[PDB]
Amino acid sequence: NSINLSIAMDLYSPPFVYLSVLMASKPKEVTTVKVKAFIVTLTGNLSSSGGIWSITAKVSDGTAYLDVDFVDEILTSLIGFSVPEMKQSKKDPLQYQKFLEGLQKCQRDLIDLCCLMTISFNPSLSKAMVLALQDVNMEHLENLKKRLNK
Amino acid sequence: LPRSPPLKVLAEQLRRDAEGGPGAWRLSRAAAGRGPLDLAAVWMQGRVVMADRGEARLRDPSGDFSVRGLERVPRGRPCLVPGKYVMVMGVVQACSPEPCLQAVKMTDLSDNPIHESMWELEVEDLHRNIP
Repeated sequence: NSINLSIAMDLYSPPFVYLSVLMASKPKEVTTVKVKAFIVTLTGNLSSSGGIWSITAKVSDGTAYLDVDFVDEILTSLIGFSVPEMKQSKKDPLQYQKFLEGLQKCQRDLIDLCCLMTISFNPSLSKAMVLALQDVNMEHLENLKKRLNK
Repeated sequence: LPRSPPLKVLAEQLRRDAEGGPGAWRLSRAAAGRGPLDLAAVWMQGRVVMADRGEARLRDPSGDFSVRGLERVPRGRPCLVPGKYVMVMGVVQACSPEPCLQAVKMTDLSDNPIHESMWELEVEDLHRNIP
């Protein structure tokens, strides 16, 4: 029932904030912020357990490193196949070929990822889950100039 | 693997304000009125000026810098081509007279012109928020 008002801009200021600042604020509960980051490296295999895609990676926004979990939807979008669709793709060489092409595309997309990501950080567990990805746009450029030019 | 996160920096910062050496670089920040900023790895961006296998010379608005070890980085959209605007995560090997990086990663950012239009502001914004 309390919000440290003195860090509101530190955590929410448009277009993105910094991981180091978030950590320095010592969050006591799940906190959602937007950062501009890229993937330093994948930290585990792409899993299909539970009938959904999931993988862990280490990202950075230039101020710190953070382990994050990509779960379900974002991965289905990058790959182009859901888990059950992949399982069905198996009985046909050509459909399976498309899946393998989608797997590699997903691999390259994560290698080339450099955008704004909305992350749900759980301080009590020490990592986050990526909620969304967004390409930087003019709106972000204007917000950055605004908090820095006048 | 850097023990320092990949700090966003412009070529001029390493060229002009970096101190120390090999295993220990520090960015002087006297003007800001802050102490030295330790760095080992950096996030840098720029236009590819020239590329010769494993090596390249990039240029940001404040100067040039070279990158080596590119044969070892993750193979994403290929961008080791003159004219491409890219980002590089690398370990600092030298700062003056010309910054040199051992590449950890190089990503193509040519598709979206916003990246290049935002880089200098990003560097300024990040440094303004570091104690």
